[PDB]
Amino acid sequence: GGVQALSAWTNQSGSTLYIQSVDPSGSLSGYYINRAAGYGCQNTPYPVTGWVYGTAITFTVLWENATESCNSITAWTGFYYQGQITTLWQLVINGSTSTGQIISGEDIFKPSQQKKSK
Amino acid sequence: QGGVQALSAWTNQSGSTLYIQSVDPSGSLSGYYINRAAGYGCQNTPYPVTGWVYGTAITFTVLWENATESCNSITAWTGFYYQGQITTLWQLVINGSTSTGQIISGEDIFKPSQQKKSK
Amino acid sequence: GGVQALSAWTNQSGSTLYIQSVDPSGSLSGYYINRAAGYGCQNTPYPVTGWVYGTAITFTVLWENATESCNSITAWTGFYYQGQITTLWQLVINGSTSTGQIISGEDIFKPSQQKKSK
Amino acid sequence: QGGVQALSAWTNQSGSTLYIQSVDPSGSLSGYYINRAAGYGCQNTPYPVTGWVYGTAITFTVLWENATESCNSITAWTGFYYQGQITTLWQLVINGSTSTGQIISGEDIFKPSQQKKSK
Amino acid sequence: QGGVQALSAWTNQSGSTLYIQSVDPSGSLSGYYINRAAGYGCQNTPYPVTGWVYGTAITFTVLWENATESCNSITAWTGFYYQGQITTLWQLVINGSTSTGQIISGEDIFKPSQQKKSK
Amino acid sequence: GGVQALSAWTNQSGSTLYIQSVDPSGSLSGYYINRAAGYGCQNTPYPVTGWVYGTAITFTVLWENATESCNSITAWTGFYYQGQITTLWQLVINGSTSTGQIISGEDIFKPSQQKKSK
Ligand SMILES: O=C(O)CCCC[C@@H]1SC[C@@H]2NC(=O)N[C@@H]21
Ligand SMILES: O=C(O)CCCC[C@@H]1SC[C@@H]2NC(=O)N[C@@H]21
Ligand SMILES: O=C(O)CCCC[C@@H]1SC[C@@H]2NC(=O)N[C@@H]21
Ligand SMILES: O=C(O)CCCC[C@@H]1SC[C@@H]2NC(=O)N[C@@H]21
Ligand SMILES: O=C(O)CCCC[C@@H]1SC[C@@H]2NC(=O)N[C@@H]21
Ligand SMILES: O=C(O)CCCC[C@@H]1SC[C@@H]2NC(=O)N[C@@H]21
Repeated sequence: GGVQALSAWTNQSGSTLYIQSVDPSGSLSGYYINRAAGYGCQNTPYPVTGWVYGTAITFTVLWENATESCNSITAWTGFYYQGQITTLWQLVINGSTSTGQIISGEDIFKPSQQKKSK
Repeated sequence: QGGVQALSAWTNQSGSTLYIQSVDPSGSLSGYYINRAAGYGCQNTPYPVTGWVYGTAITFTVLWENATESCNSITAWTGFYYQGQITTLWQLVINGSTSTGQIISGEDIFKPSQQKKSK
Repeated sequence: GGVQALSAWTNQSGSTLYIQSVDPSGSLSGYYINRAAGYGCQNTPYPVTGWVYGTAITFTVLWENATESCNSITAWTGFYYQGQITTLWQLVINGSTSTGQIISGEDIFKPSQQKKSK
Repeated sequence: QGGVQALSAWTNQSGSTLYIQSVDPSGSLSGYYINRAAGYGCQNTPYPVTGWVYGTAITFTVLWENATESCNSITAWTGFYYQGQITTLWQLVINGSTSTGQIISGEDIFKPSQQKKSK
Repeated sequence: QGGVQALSAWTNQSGSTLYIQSVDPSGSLSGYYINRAAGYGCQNTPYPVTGWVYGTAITFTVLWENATESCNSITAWTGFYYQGQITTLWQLVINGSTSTGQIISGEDIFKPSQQKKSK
Repeated sequence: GGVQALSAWTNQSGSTLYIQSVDPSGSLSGYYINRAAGYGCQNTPYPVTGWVYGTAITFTVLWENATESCNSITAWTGFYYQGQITTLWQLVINGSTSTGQIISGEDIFKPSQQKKSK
């Protein structure tokens, strides 16, 4: 447990980051399920791009999937430290007109370990 | 326009959903499957899809390995868009198999889901 | 000899799968030469996408290259076992209207080993 | 057309420039940052950008590691195109950090640069 | 339209063929080469092409390594589409070379092949 | 020091190749800064694609970035030998009409090593 290729992280509001691939250049690829009260784009998967560099991570999701659109983007900035990813996020809405319309917060993502099945 | 687009979602009768994110010019298909089918591994979490669109023809395959749950298998669907529906035959192979007889068969019919473009 | 990145497999009807790349996520990339009596899209290369997971493999080719089109897609499902990939395939034709128009069969791909030259 | 295009370059007030090479259909953004900001590591060499465009919304993040100079950090900008300008808030995390308080904040306003299509 | 397209095939006078699968918006070229040139390694099997289109300008390079046969070399062509033809100069480098004098030169002229869109 | 993923090479005319990624198939990805007297498309980054195979390398840049266009492509062919990449390059201009309009030359790229900072 650093920040692995094929890891799953769940924040305090129930949402989950599926990192499926971190290539050698540090480039990240995954998808996000939002379960956060009061927000759109819940319960379906959206694509994640970002970067990893040691314990440092950025990732950003576009809120336009096949089932639902919220005309917005989020970008987390954060770090892996003692079994958690602690992040600060910023959310722009399309058509915004000042940095005052940008919404801010903090998510602490705790891991979930890989079950085997069938 | 109608048919198999980028940014289209399709739910089968077992309640599972194919999220098509992207179709290249190439034909290349990329997306997520969420499995919600009674009796199976790997439900309620999303898994990567690769495949191919060609008018109404479509293949797409899912690797059952994400970071919350793995099922040591791959499914490949093969099908066509016909009447506001995608009609597929699927085959499912389990890691370690030694006989084609161990490859499992089914049929899924995917109907378009409700795009709710609002916050 | 598992199912390798950079391997070449030739079925009973003479056709050949060139797997050039299997990334760590298991995602497969290659190209197919069809030599199967009675079929279109013979003797030129078509692109392959698929997945590998242990000895389990899917791959699918679109039958539209630069020289020739057959308005169809094939998808194999199969497994590596004692120096062979044994597969069942299904072929849709664009504009199909029932699952009865879908053609089925079995290919056993045997390997070929890498010659050095110049 | 105007707005956030493929093949558009944007210089902030510290004199740094975002080179946008490609926006997919997807929304996906790919490009280069050259940092020219007084006081920082990793100036005058280009670094990879990933991110996202959505009308006037835009995120983009830079990994400060190319082969001439590395700074053991990532920056993520978040912003919008408004009046022939992209207005961003950035956050910067250093490898090894243990407190959100160590994440650093700023604001960049990027104005379009001069495209000189000639040899 | 005519010129260097996606989904275009081009055979040179030695009988070899460039299969262009995809040109991005970017300019990026992706495809297969089959070498059919008397006297060489690596014939009759397909090899990956990367490169670049820019109106009538075009580079494209082939790595001579697929799973049936490898030749420990790379070829890079450089050329232009002019009169229903692509006219190229190629350079070929062998792994292990120590002198530019060991880089080999030729000229290929590729004429469009016959697209037979039927089953 | 072979030809690495994450290496930087600077030729005799001051230009620099940033190789950020060489995948296992040998496929190369990077970007070029031109500092060569008498040429367009100086001082900004252009995208590189190519191939590596032992000490053999090809790479090609399209001269169309966000800030400046020169309606041209270059392709180097060359090899790594005793801490240098020695190359021969060929430059086509869009709309060229004979192989006589194609410009030729030789670049010897010497390495630069990775500084740490902040
Ligand atoms: O409502 C929207 O515009 C799209 C969904 C936003 C969800 C936000 S992103 C930051 C925070 N973290 C979550 O897990 N959900 C919310
Ligand atoms: O190996 C497993 O059990 C997990 C994947 C199985 C889900 C199958 S795939 C075909 C069928 N159609 C669905 O919607 N789900 C099941
Ligand atoms: O005729 C077509 O529609 C396109 C070519 C189909 C070739 C099929 S795919 C399954 C089988 N395996 C081969 O090697 N060739 C045939
Ligand atoms: O870690 C470092 O010092 C190197 C990168 C810092 C450059 C920063 S990122 C945000 C700010 N805006 C710029 O244009 N450059 C600085
Ligand atoms: O190293 C080898 O011998 C295999 C590749 C050589 C094929 C060359 S590349 C340039 C020339 N043009 C062709 O059509 N084929 C040859
Ligand atoms: O002027 C142009 O058409 C675009 C820039 C060309 C620069 C050439 S490419 C070969 C040579 N090597 C360099 O470093 N610069 C020149």
